[PDB]
Amino acid sequence: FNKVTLICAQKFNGLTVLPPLLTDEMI
Amino acid sequence: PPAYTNSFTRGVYYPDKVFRSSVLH
Amino acid sequence: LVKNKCVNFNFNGLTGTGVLTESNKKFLPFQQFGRDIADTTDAVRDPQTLEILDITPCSFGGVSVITPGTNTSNQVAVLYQDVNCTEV
Amino acid sequence: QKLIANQFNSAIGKIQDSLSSTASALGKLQDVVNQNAQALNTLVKQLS
Amino acid sequence: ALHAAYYVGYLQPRTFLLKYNENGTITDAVD
Ligand SMILES: *[C@@H]1O[C@H](CO)[C@@H](O)[C@H](O)[C@H]1NC(C)=O
Ligand SMILES: *[C@@H]1O[C@H](CO)[C@@H](O)[C@H](O)[C@H]1NC(C)=O
Ligand SMILES: *[C@@H]1O[C@H](CO)[C@@H](O)[C@H](O)[C@H]1NC(C)=O
Repeated sequence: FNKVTLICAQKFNGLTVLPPLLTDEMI
Repeated sequence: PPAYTNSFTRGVYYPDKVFRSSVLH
Repeated sequence: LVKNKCVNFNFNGLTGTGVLTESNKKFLPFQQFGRDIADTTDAVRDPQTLEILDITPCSFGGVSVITPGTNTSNQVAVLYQDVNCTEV
Repeated sequence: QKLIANQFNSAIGKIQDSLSSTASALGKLQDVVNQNAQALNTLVKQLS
Repeated sequence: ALHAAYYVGYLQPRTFLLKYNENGTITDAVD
């Protein structure tokens, strides 16, 4: 989780990002 | 006679009044 | 000037519509706007009194309608995606 | 058995290092995450 | 002021890659 990588930066125009059903805690 | 020389990197200037950060633009 | 509250605005002919808040974004003395990776106006500085206001889109969100099949109930539970529960 | 355990215990270890000292193991994952985001920005810029 | 070097360039339509910094000051550029 460190070796991999703003979220709302591309959310300016209706481009939303629905959260995944499974949460990185469940996974 | 004009004596040339090597500009190196000088001569950059804020092209606008916009602010940015950490952003190669 | 109003804060923390969705407003239309114009600053100095810069317009847009947002939620103007208080922001530590240290703007440059001659710098007017801010901007952002996506090239979308972000911070501004109040022309009269010089200070760094954020901006922020309004809300969006979808509206999802949770339902047990109408065969069971008529009762639905709306879900407003991706907002903080006020603007409802 | 003893030997194998060590071989295996050791073997685990290197992974940490393979992962710690290198950003190029996860390229795949790391990529997907780009291409998406990569493709958003494009989508956005189109607004302008 | 007559009883000291100076220079002249000329600007050209180059395209640069700036790099702003956190404070917002251009800390580098690439032609
Ligand atoms: C759902 O209700 C319908 C009538 O609206 C009925 O035909 C059906 O049997 C019901 N479903 C179940 C699982 O009982
Ligand atoms: C939600 O809104 C309240 C204001 O009623 C605010 O105090 C809180 O920080 C917000 N939290 C989130 C997660 O949006
Ligand atoms: C911005 O300026 C402040 C002034 O002290 C300094 O602390 C900070 O490191 C600077 N950051 C950058 C990116 O210039």
